[PDB]
Amino acid sequence: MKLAMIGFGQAGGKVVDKFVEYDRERNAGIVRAAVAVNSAKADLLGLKNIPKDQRVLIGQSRVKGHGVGADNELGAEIAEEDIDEVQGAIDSIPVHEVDAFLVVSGLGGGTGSGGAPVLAKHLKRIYTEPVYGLGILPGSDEGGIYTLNAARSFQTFVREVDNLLVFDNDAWRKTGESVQGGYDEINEEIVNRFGVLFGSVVDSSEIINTLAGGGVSTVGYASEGVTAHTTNRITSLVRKAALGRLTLPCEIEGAERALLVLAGPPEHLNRKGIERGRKWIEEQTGSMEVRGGDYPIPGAEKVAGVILLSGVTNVPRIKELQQVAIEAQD
Ligand SMILES: Nc1nc2c(ncn2[C@@H]2O[C@H](COP(=O)(O)OP(=O)(O)O)[C@@H](O)[C@H]2O)c(=O)[nH]1
Repeated sequence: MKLAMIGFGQAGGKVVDKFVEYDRERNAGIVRAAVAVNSAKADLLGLKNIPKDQRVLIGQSRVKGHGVGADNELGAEIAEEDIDEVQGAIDSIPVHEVDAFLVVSGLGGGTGSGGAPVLAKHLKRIYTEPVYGLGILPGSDEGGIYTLNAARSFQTFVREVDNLLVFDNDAWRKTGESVQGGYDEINEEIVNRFGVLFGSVVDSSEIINTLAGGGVSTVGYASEGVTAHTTNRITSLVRKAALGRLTLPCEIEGAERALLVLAGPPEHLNRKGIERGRKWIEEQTGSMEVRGGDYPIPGAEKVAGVILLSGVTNVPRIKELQQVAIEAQD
């Protein structure tokens, strides 16, 4: 699937940057365009893979290149005031050549938290391709203000995209490590999962149709190196992905639609594993629709299974954020 990726804020920027590197290393053809938007000048300079002409500094009149800290209200205001700066950069993207936009951002801060939903709304207003969000939730160790920002940002972001894919840092914390060291490993985990998803063969239509019901999505993932053997290995990965740690933890029962993706060398893929996998996923989810296919990749030394679950509900983490936002209103 061909994406226009826009990273918003420091986290969104680093994730999109890594996505570009991943896509390039594997010749995956995923990141057709990459743009980074920030109010902190130093953050944009630190990027490695996003073209300098696609790094947009906004809010100069308000924060003079110094960021908005964790003031997401100000983040939303600068995104609204300076949306034409962002559009300036987007105008260089060959939009006719993309299947969808993806707006990537941490929700706990200020620039991305406030600006990502503003951008998503702007994009849906002028383009007709789907606009998805990838929202990254904060660690519970960061502090109450970051949780509150995320709660408020989530409420708005989910309403402005066609679907909000979620990755929760709190479920993926790396304990013994430095903050930045933790983010480097987390960003690898993020890109390996969504990179496999966006990479009979699964086409973009199947992804778009899986996401079309809107709301929140979560991704399961398992991988391993290296006819019954093939089938059983596949069904095992499917189980490991469904029961393993999700990008956003939740009960998978009640998901609206599911998509199974198997990626690997053709000789270690077959139809039977995928068909059994789809039935098993339906048993575990009760999903309305369960699609499944593969990404044949010659020369690959790993097989990876990804399950995309769209329209998940009764998610404790989401119910927490809603409660957090509601209390702060009152
Ligand atoms: N996965 C990931 N999350 C990050 C990273 N950096 C920051 N975060 C998370 O993103 C939130 C916003 O931080 P940041 O993007 O720097 O703030 P912003 O630039 O004001 O939007 C933080 O509260 C963290 O939860 C990163 O490199 N990777």
